[PDB]
Parts: sequence; structure tokens; C-alpha cells
Amino acid sequence: DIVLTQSPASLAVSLGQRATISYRASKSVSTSGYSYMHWNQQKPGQPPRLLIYLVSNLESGVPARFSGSGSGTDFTLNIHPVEEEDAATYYCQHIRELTFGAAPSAAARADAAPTVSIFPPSSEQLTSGGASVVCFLNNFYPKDINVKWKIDGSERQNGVLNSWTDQDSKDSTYSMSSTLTLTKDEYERHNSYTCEATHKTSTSPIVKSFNRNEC
Amino acid sequence: FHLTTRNGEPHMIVSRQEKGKSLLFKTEDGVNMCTLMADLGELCEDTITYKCPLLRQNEPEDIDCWCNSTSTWVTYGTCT
Amino acid sequence: FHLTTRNGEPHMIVSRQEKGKSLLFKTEDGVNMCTLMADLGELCEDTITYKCPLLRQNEPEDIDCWCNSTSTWVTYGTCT
Amino acid sequence: EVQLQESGPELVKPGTSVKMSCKASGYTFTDYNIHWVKQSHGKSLEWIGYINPNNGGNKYTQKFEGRATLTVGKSSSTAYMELRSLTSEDSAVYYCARSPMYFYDGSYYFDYWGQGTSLSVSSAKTTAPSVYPLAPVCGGTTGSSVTLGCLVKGYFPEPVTLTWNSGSLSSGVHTFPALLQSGLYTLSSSVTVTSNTWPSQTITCNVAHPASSTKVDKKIEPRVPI
Repeated sequence: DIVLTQSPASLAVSLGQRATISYRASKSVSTSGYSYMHWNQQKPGQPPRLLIYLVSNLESGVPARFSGSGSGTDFTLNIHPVEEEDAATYYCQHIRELTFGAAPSAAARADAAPTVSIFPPSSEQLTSGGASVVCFLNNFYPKDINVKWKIDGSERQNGVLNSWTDQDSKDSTYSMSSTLTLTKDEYERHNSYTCEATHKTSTSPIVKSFNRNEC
Repeated sequence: FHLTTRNGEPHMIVSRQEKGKSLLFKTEDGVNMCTLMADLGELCEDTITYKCPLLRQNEPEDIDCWCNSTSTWVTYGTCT
Repeated sequence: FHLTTRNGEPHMIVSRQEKGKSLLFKTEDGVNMCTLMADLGELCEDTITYKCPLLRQNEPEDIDCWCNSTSTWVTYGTCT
Repeated sequence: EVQLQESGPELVKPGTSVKMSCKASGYTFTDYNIHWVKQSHGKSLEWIGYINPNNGGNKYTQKFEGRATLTVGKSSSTAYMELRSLTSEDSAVYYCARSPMYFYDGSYYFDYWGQGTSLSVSSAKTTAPSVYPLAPVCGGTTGSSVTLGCLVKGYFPEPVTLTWNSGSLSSGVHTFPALLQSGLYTLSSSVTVTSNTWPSQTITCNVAHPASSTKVDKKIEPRVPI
């Protein structure tokens, strides 16, 4: 066995800045003086591309902004001026077995607070016996965000589903939907519903809340 | 030795200074160890080329070359 | 290999697993290095036995065994 | 030229098997070794093994021993991966891949990749979505813009196509990736407009689900008290 340990799981990096992406082998992938490590782009919607073979050998038609170096266990991909074309995963694959590393993402802004909006279940959903309360948290940066749901003051963790858009191709922000699903019977036994968003742009979370029976 | 291929299979061009030493080369399926027991001389025009079979827990018989993980072709000269 | 003697002179009983490796054995006159380039096979009934001459700064000719400090006899089987 | 050419996408039921092909061209086929890398949704690459077309010898990843079988048809320059006792976790792309080079190397490089083959493993029968309009909290919100929502729940298979005002409202929209909820997909979308635009002008969510041949429109209507 060989256990391929890539490191950051995601990097965000400004254009013209220098990314560096690590890889840690568990077992020394070096044979006869060579090292058999393999750096690999992958755009969403495309196959993987070979970038760098044998730890340091830049493949045909790969731009010289990419550079690989390391030895034994410890290897590094370097991207020197990053350009927007770089934005992709990057995995590090040994060629002694075939094990892959848990691929670093690499994203191309100024912090931006989410715009938060809360939506009670629609009347149409409440015919169903299920009830979903939706919070949209839109156009924020950075991606790290945490949502806590409360019902009548009590945190609810079960039944929460979060979905994130990919980083927007124009404005570089993220958006998220957080949906609390409960039974209709439970929904109508409570009045206050709250989604709280913790994000680095505020010292305390943004709170959106409604009382079910108010207008 | 120079490691190349012959129809997808690994091929070893063995020179004179390797006579008597274990031949090791990495392969997807782990490390391969071929054993050369050959008239092995200097690399020249008079080459001979043949296959070193895979041998798992079997004693060798009527052969002077064999590997233990992946069958390999071998080539060496007989000059001196 | 088993180191013995043949009329006061050192004698090497070389087995199959030594094909391709430098043969070293200590002697009053320092360390002796014989080079075996032989049909070297498995030790059996079909043995052959002959001498590996001492060779000081001379290229080898018409031989497949030689030592560089003290002439040595060698024996090995040809079986496979 | 060097190409690899996979099967098409395939839509299996749990417990069944699937058997994806790989068609090489532009090289000798019998001179390289042919990888089979999965990628699941939001997951890394995950090697399945890499059969030699010269001798037929093959080396699996431990986690896919038993569950995969790699084969080669030399006289069709085609590799084949069989995958058995399929489960929801099996749902992924699979990717056949040329090892370059030839030292006897551990090169392990993946110099040419196929297009990938999308496997989906589903027991959920074709189900049209429920489409719910999401108006703001009753009594409205403060501020110069307003956000509306549309919740699309309980459909199979993917995809749906969600639009706002038949595609004429495209700015200010966020449509989120679908997630599984007890074997059925759910997604939602938000649209943000200036408050002079709604509710004085209509905004409608449209959801097409090709597999069920359905197209549903839900106008967003302000909430009223109980």
C-alpha cells in the first residue's frame, strides 16, 4: 500500500500570486534515482490532464508556470503566476501501485457578507405532510459559512440539507441554500423558525427568523 | 541496463558490467526482480534476445533468465 | 560458495545463486577477488572444475574466470 | 492521433451489473496498460485497476477486488470493465486510461484519458417533481430588493430545467445543485429583483422534467394571514 496525502483540500489564490500544493507519500516512491509521482489537472466537465510526470518533468504542451519538485515521500506542485485558466482540481498519483491523492481544489476576492432570506413552507407543500423552511444565503465570500437552525429557540440539526453553487464565473462569490425539513405536524406545533449564518464578515451571525402565525 | 519495451512487454538491454547482479525495475504491479545467469559479454552486433519467464515458487529448469513478478524480455551481446 | 582447497590452493564450489556476482574471500595476502563469467548452472553431478589465473594489469583473453591476487580453482555444475 | 473512446452513459438498478467499453486507437494497444479511475460526485479520483493487453494480467485496487473484473479484446483494440452487485455508492464517472512509457518504471502516469462514462444506480422510479412557489415572509421584507424562491422536490431522474419567467428573468438567479432526499432529488432556486418589480409584475417559476414529460409553472403570490 501507498497513502497519498494532498494538502490544502482547497486553495483560493489571487491572479499573479503563487500557489503551492503538497503531497505526502507514506512510503518512499523513489526507484533507481527516479521518483514516480504524477500531477494532474481536472476541470469540471473535462477528463484529467497530465501536467507533471516523474515528479518534475513538464508534459508536452503544459505551460512553464507549472513546476514540480520533491523527493522520497514529499512532493510539491508549484503554479507561479496563477491565471484564471488554472482554476481546477490537481491530484498527485504515484506510479508504483495506482493510488491517487485527495485532490486540492484551486480557485481564483474581497470579503462579502451573504444576503439572507427565509421562506416558510408554501401552502402547497403543507398539503403534503412535509414542511420545508428554506434559507438562501446569497453572493458571499469566502465560501466558509455555517448555518444553525432553531425552532422555538431549540437547535435542530436533523433534517437540514445544504447545497452550494460553484464559485460564480463573473462575481467570484458563493451562494447556498439551507433547507430544514420537518413533518407538517411538527411545523404547526411551533411558531418561531430561525436560520443563523456564521461568516467572517460579521462578529455575530446574521439572523433571519419568522413567527409562523404573524403577518 | 536500458529499460525499453517489446510489444507492451518490458525489455532489458543488459551490458557487460551487470553480469552477476540482481536486475531490479519498478512496475505498476510492484518491484520486479529478474535474475540473469547467462555467455553474457559486451554489447555489440552479436546480440541475442529472448524471454525471462515469470516463476512463482517453482525451481528453474533449462533456463538462465527469469523474473519473479512480470515476464521480461532480455538482450545482451556476446562479444568480449 | 563453499571455500575449500585443492593441493594447497584455494578452491571455490560455486552455486547457481552466485552467477553474476563478485567472489570475495580473505587470504593471508589480503582480500582476493575472483571474477566468474561462465554455462554456470545448478550444482549437480555434471561438474566442471578448472583454474582461474592471477591477472595483474592484463586484459583477459580466452577465459571466463580469473582472480586478481591469488590463482584459484573453481567448480560449478551445469544442470538447470 | 492517440485516442480512447468509452461507452455511453448507463442507468442501472441496484443489485445488477454494468459492463463499460474503452476503444483505443492511434497506438499499438498491446504496448501499454489501461487504468480505470472512478470519480464520484464531489469526491476525488479513485483508481480501479489497469490491465495489460499483451498478457491479459490485471491488478485491482483492494477496495474493488471482488466487485470489478477487467478484460481485453486484442482484435478489437477494446478494454472492458465489468462492475457487479451495484449499489448507490457505485454512481460515478469511470475512466479508462493509457499508461504512457515502458520501463519494466512504475510510471503510473495517466497520459491519455477517455471521455468518461456516467453510471447512475437508482431504484427510484421516474417521478415528476413537486414544484412549490416560495413567496417572502407574510407582510413582506424591508429593503429595495426582494428575493423569491422555488422549491423542486421529489423527482427522479435528473435533470430538471428551472427557469424564471420562461427564461426572460435570468439575472439575479441562483439555482442550486440537486441533492438526494430518500432516493429522490430536490433542488431550489432563488431570484432577486428590485422591489418595484414584484409583486406589481408577475414572476413565475417554470420547471421542466424531460423524463416525465412534464412542464409546470408556479406564479409567486404574496402570502396572506391565516
